[PDB]
Amino acid sequence: DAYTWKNVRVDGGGFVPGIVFNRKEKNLAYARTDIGGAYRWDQSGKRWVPLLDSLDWDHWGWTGVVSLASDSVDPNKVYVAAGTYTNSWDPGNGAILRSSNRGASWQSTTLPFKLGGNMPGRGMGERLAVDPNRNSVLYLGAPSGNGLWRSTDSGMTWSKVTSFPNPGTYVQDASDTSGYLSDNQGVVWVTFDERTGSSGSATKTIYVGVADKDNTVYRSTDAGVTWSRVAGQPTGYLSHKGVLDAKDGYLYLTTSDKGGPYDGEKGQVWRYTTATGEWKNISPMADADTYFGYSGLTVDRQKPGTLMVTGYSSWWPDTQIFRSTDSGATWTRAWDFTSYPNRSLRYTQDVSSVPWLTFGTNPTPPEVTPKLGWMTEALEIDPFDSNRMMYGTGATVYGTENLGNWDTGGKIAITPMIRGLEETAVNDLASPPTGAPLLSALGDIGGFRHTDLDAVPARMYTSPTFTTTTSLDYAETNPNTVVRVGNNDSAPRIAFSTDNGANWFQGSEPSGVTGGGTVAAAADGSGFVWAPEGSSAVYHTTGFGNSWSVSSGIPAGAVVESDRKNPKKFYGFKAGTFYVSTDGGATFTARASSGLPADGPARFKALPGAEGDIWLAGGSTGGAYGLWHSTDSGATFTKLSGVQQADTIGFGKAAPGASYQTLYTSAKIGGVRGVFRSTDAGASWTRINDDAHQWGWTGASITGDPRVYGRVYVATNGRGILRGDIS
Ligand SMILES: OC[C@H]1O[C@@H](O[C@H]2[C@@H](OC[C@H]3O[C@@H](O[C@H]4[C@H](O)[C@@H](O)[C@H](O[C@H]5[C@H](O)[C@@H](O)[C@H](O)O[C@@H]5CO)O[C@@H]4CO[C@H]4OC[C@@H](O)[C@H](O)[C@H]4O[C@@H]4O[C@H](CO)[C@H](O)[C@H](O)[C@H]4O)[C@H](O)[C@@H](O)[C@@H]3O[C@@H]3O[C@H](CO[C@H]4OC[C@@H](O)[C@H](O)[C@H]4O)[C@@H](O)[C@H](O)[C@H]3O)OC[C@@H](O)[C@@H]2O)[C@H](O)[C@@H](O)[C@H]1O
Ligand SMILES: OC[C@H]1O[C@@H](O)[C@H](O)[C@@H](O)[C@@H]1O[C@@H]1O[C@H](CO[C@H]2OC[C@@H](O)[C@H](O)[C@H]2O)[C@@H](O[C@@H]2O[C@H](CO[C@H]3OC[C@@H](O)[C@H](O)[C@H]3O)[C@@H](O[C@@H]3O[C@H](CO[C@H]4OC[C@@H](O)[C@H](O)[C@H]4O)[C@@H](O)[C@H](O)[C@H]3O)[C@H](O)[C@H]2O)[C@H](O)[C@H]1O
Ligand SMILES: [Cl-]
Ligand SMILES: [Cl-]
Ligand SMILES: [Cl-]
Repeated sequence: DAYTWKNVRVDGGGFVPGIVFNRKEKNLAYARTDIGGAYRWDQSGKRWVPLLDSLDWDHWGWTGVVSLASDSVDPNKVYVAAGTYTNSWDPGNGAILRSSNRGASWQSTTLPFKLGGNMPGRGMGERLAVDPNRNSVLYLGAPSGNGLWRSTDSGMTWSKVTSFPNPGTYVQDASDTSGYLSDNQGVVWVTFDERTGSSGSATKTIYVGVADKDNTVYRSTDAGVTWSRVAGQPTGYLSHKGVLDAKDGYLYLTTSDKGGPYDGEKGQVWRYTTATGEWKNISPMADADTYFGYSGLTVDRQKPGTLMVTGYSSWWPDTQIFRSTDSGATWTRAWDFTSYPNRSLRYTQDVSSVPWLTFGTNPTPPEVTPKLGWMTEALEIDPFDSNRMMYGTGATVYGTENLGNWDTGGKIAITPMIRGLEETAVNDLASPPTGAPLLSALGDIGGFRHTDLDAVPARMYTSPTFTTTTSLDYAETNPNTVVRVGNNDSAPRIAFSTDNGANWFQGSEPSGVTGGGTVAAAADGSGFVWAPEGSSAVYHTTGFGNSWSVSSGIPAGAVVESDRKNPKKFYGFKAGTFYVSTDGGATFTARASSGLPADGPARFKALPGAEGDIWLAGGSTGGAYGLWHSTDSGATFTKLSGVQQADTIGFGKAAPGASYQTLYTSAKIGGVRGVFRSTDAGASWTRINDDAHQWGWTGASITGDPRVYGRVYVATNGRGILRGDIS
């Protein structure tokens, strides 16, 4: 069987830090994400096309894209700087990935240091740049003290620019012992002045942005041999972007007192006249009235004099977008306070195509839902259409096709431009045997009852809303009964449904909960077992969580699951020990542990229709790793000898003429990392994905479909919910 892969339709759901239009070819554009690769625009379908799905389990870190560059001399060429963390969370050095067919296939060169696609500062840029006159020359701004790097053979080999004098100084929080907030944000954008080269000869003037409040912009005038700070530059702020209007000879800088993308409490906008050296402060608001940093910097290539910026970190009442048609001499805004706190709008916004973007809230005026945006580091005017612009938020990409209405005193029309760009971190998936085909547990946007896998759901889970759902379950014998738990600053962190997840209601909470953990539903829907994060025990309830008691004999934070057939049977796993209860979760006892994985994560599930039939996947290179099977309710497990490592396990409808339900697993088998299917209860396996469809780390969740043979739902970490079917 050949397989066809598509997303379950959600559209967006995470941060898009950068958008890039090609300057040579109309309608050529890309987007970069921090954990989910990169995308090419499809103008015909008004949708985004993922380009980095080939990156495998062992190269998951390359799915973080800190910068992207699209060659103006040869628009077939595109380059990405790949790598996710510079601390111990990402074991792999970063890389430059190069393609000569607009992202259809890639080659890599590994750098001798790590890159920061999901680090602080990731909305500054673009820090990877191609010479617009001799396009075999590239530059890369590097983090952590590594400075400025260069290639002169179209990105195949890289070496340090030793003559660059300042590797950056800025650190968000030096005290963070995890290394996440404590890295030097380094060299953050690179911009050529294309007027200073000619075809085949290196561009002589190069501007470089540095995360150093005392020296945020450097220049070379001799094609990168020597460097100097730009004289008279403003100090006290970090330049998130540097953009050059070459027709008028203006270099623009949007600066902030923080690195972003979340923080930023002051900032400025400056204009540097390249011919004379003059600096002008063109900030849209007075400093006393500024409570955010600036970024979102873009010039209209077809109408020099026109530019826009954002107050990227304005959290209330909304983000702010600013526009000038006179090179920063005067500005107008997407909205204005009239009689404080009431507001005037210069735009309308229609999210009927992605209805869940209201987040189910009812905010107090002057706030509205959906918001104009937030975290708007990326804002771009189409170089070939003055009436189109796109910008990124923490949840979506918004755009307009009548931007000129702004200049004639009308209102611009904003809509999501996000279809195909699937960014969610998926924690858990369920495909019950009746009702909707899928229920999702997602970071940041909660999750959905998917009534139609090919349509965006109307609304995330509400009443209560969860920031993130960590685990969900349903009653095997009545899938109208559903439970979920998740993360929230305050109670409630558990919710139930009696109508298959269409409408919810909260429960009460046991002691000390700080987050979702895992949850399990009795097979008949009569009660539940909750292993929350933070709390000092596991708890069980009869009915909908009105009264909780401690589950004795199982440790806090175990993974909990329910038997599918015996309502009184529940299971737990933690740290190499399997736990069983036969009284609804009131008491557990330690059963098997012999040979079960003691180190690393695990996933396990009981089989629909079979009491005591349990499959468990997990472990790590620190100890045992693989797939185990018990048919005696966890008294003994057998390790499957031909599965070298495994991380997830799930089930779907039996094959025609098969004794047993079909198994699906994210695993390593016969030396190959991939997604595998068995129709003979794990005696043999067939790989059902392929080297173009890998999606990095898929260790969170997998399930088949009880009603559709062959179908598999694969959780990803930043590419949404992937759906495979037999072709
Ligand atoms: O994915 C979580 C999952 O990871 C499992 O490990 C996998 C995995 O690990 C990589 C790394 O992931 C971190 O979490 C990421 C998350 O994966 C992303 O989805 C998420 O993205 C955002 C994105 O940033 C937004 O821009 C976008 O809009 O939405 C998405 C989705 O929300 O980011 C988080 C990290 O968040 C921080 O960075 C991004 C910032 O935006 C964000 O503000 C910031 O959050 C702060 O986070 C810190 C975190 O400590 C804190 O909560 C602050 O309060 C908060 O504000 C994990 O954080 C990180 O640990 C993962 O690294 C690996 O950790 C493994 C386990 O380590 C522990 O156990 C072993 C022990 O030795 C260690 O000491 C101990 O820490 C470790 O084994 C592994 O080696 C590390 O790589 O992907 C690769 C795979 O190999 C890993 O197995 C993990 O097992 C599981 O439990 C779960 O956490
Ligand atoms: O009503 C209060 C309101 O007015 C003023 O009083 C106050 O000054 C304002 O701050 C406040 O606005 C609210 O501000 C907070 C930000 O808060 C702090 O930063 C500024 C400081 O002055 C202040 O002291 C701090 O407390 C916003 O919270 C953030 O919310 C967004 C998501 O909310 C948005 O999405 C839902 C929609 O309904 C909202 O309209 C919209 O604003 C979060 O963004 C998401 O974050 C995750 C990653 O998160 C994790 O990492 C960051 C960490 O802060 C967080 O705790 C972790 O969970 C990304 O994956 C998503 O891509 C991204 O969308 C911010 O994390 C969160 O800080 C309030 O939204 C705002 O109302
Ligand atoms: Cl269509
Ligand atoms: Cl119109
Ligand atoms: Cl985990």
